[PDB]
Amino acid sequence: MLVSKKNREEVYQYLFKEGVLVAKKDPGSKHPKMDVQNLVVIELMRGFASKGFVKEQYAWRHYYWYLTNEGIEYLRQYLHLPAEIVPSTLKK
Amino acid sequence: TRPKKKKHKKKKVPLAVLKFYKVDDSGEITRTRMECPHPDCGAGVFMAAHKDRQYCGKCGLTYV
Amino acid sequence: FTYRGIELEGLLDLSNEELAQILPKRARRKFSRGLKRKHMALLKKLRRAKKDAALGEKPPTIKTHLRNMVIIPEMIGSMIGVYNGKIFNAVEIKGEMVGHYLGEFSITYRPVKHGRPGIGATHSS
Amino acid sequence: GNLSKKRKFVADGVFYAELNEFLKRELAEDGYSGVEVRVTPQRTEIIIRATRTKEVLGEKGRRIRELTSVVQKRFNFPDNGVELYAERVANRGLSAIAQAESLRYK
Amino acid sequence: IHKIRITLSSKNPKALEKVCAELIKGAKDHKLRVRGPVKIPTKVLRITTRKSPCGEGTNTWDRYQMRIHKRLIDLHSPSEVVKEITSINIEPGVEVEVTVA
Amino acid sequence: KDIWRSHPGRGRGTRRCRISGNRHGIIRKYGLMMTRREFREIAGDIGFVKYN
Amino acid sequence: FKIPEWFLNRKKDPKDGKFSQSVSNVVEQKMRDDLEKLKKVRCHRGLRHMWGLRVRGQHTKTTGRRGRTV
Amino acid sequence: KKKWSREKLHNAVMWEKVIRDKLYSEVPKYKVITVSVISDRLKVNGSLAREALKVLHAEGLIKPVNVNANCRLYTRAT
RNA sequence: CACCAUGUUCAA
RNA sequence: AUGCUAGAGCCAACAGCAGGUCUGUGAUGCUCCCAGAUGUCCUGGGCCGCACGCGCACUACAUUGUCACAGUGAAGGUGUCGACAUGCCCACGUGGGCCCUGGCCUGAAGAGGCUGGGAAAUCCUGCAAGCCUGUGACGUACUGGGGAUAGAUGGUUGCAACUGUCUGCCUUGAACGUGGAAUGCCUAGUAUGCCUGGGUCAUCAGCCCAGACCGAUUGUGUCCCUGCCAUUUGUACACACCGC
RNA sequence: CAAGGCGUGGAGUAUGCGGCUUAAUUUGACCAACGCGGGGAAUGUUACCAGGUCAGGACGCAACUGGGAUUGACAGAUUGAG
Repeated sequence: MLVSKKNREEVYQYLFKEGVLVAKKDPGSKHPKMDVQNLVVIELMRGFASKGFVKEQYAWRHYYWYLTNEGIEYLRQYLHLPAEIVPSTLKK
Repeated sequence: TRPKKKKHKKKKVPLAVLKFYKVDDSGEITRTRMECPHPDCGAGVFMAAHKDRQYCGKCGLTYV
Repeated sequence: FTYRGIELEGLLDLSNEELAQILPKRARRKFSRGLKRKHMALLKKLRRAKKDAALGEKPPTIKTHLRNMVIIPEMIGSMIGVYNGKIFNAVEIKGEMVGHYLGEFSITYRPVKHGRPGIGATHSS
Repeated sequence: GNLSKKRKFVADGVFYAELNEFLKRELAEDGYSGVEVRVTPQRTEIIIRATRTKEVLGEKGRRIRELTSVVQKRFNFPDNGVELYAERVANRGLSAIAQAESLRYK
Repeated sequence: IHKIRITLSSKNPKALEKVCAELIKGAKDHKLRVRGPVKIPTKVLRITTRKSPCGEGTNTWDRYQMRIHKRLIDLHSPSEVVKEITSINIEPGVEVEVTVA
Repeated sequence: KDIWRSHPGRGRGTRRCRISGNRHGIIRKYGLMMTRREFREIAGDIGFVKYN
Repeated sequence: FKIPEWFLNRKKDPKDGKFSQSVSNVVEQKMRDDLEKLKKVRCHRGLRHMWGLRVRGQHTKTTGRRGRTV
Repeated sequence: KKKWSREKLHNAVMWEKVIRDKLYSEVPKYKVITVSVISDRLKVNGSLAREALKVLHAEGLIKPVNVNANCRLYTRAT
């Protein structure tokens, strides 16, 4: 996929902060709340979903991705995050 | 049908940082290629020793 | 040569803001719009080729897709291979081509010379 | 302002239609029957009506908070602008959709 | 006592008349010099698509319509009084907007 | 290489259905941006009714 | 005679640059000149003229039929 | 192309002595006077017929009855 | 009570 | 107020057609391609290309008319990123503009500038629609009918106008003189005529979907033609008479 | 159909279809196809043709490989093409 390390890190920071991620199907844009291209977000979430760290839905023109337990564990391991922090989905 | 265009692959030049610095036990390390001057940190980056140019790549800048 | 009562001397020693007024409506609007990078690049390349082949021959054939482009006095005498979509037809740019585009001198279809109508050309078949 | 009345109401309809389509793809294994949208001050409430609220809500509201977040971030809602709710469909036999998906999964 | 315009609009005449009657009842509960529901001509949004997903058959046409009903109410009331009578919960689908000058 | 999706214009190649993503026969009448094929599936949920 | 210039028949006349009202067979003489100028160079419009086709972009599929059933 | 399926009228374009004096003499005694009746009775242009109707009505040898875009009815004065 | 002949092979 | 089901429509059962659509879909099974791609993007071209046959529509063949001036005088509607703009431009690290446009000014027009309104029963807009009516010119002549074709060249939309997007101005002035065999639609605010709005649309409407306006001739039946429904009847048909 | 009205068939164009030409003139459809695919395509639309890019080949396995797997690029050529 050949994503820059800072793009990987930003997408993972967002996906872990909010336990969910949304991405328009349009690949040639950049989506808000990120400086990362929608194409890069989609090509990363294909990998996460195939590894099983993300549940993927596609309704009209949008992808909705939901973190899994394996996904929060892997993102902890990757972003080096303490067990103190859990996604905003788990905050309550 | 015409021939196929090759995909460009890097030359795989081994150990370039060695030919970068000439080390002197008499004095100390001499750097063969000039560094590149920029407000963005290019003090460690080197320009290419082109026959007619000096070309910094991290910035994309060329002397003649 | 007398294009609009202005020989090549005046036409080349002119202004593009005055080419605007000597050219027709569509070229004038295309110039009012500030013609683009690829057109300026092709003009630069034509200067290159005319300086490359100067006295004892004709300039080399410069290949372009720019059928969009107007012909101007600065372009007179050059050999431009205009694209159809299949081949680069070489075009020696004369003086009576000014204002027109390059797509008017590169043709995109082979003239139609018909054959036998064959089945289904009527209602008797 | 910012929108005609014609365009505001047609856009409300398109918004409801996208909501419904997403939700019927997302909650099909769970008895999703319908959705109501109530634009109220302080909150655009969205009431999901499903057969099995026990599983339209996740492990400790996990799934419904997922859906709330993802709707916020899809439709660009001002934070604290939408709240999703589930409620058992009163009959489950008067819902063609809820029975169509039942027969589907059988 | 300040001039107020409550504009209501809906794709549901039943749910619109319910809320307009509710607001008139509230504005007369402590009479606020109400001028009753001015009925703006209903907006018919007509969309006439072709039935078939492919160009085969007699060209038929589905004629859909969306009727948008709009009712005005005029008051001479204080801000929080009118916002109270408005905040008594409004039916779904009805879009209510208040203007003061 | 940043000529990838750099077609300069805007038109019936950028107007894609908000559901299908298909550019053929879209209904952009009220900002609807549907395609005439998906509108006949969605209409009742938008609020359009077939009266006459 | 105070007839304005936007009223005239040749309004800029390439090869001359002058504005004149071509009249009484200099009309088709100038038409022949303008077709000669456009057929000397291989301008598409001059080519259409010389092949006897419909210049200025019509559809020559079913309209310029001109008899000749086959 | 295959085709699947009136001698000309030479009407005087300008007046002459005989036809003009005949217009003066005879026509003001017609029951119905119209562009067409004048043109057929004198073999004269329709515009000359309109001119004649106007002149004769002006200087009194004919009175209008129903003048309009369609048939311009005049009649003999008395 | 003018005249009104015909419809390739398997498949349904 | 009225009396074909009041008019007009919407919805419309059961069985089917091997009717159309896999090119509407993140509808889809099997199958093919899959990096020198049948993915995708970009440039150019093509889809429009013309010895011909056809469907269909627009314009006509003129005086119940064409042009010129003027008058009277609709209805449905649409309209300013809530996907685009996460852009481009003017202005000044930031505002305004992008849709429908009024009024004023420049120009012969096309059109362009200045300045305002409208997220609209509020502004465009009482859309001062065309047909129509009044007058004048034309005078039966392929004609001031017809306006196809073509020439020089001024705007506009657009990143881009060549194979002319549309459009201004002068010029050019074709066939067509009511159309063979044949054939379509139609029963009252209907046919026809005449324009208007919306869809498509950055620009292109001779198209479609609707809207009014002017407004009838005939018929109020029949089963002759072409077919439909029902009963009776015959049959060697059942893929069902395009049968055997 | 009868009584009839407006016509269509003849003319010129607009457009769809067949045919022919073409690098390609993408293509479906033949009462119930032919201003129909809301298909009025300058370009993206596009499916067709001449070229040229990019991978947007997940995930797994093996190989290579921080005594560098790979990426991006100035300039001169090349290219239609900064």
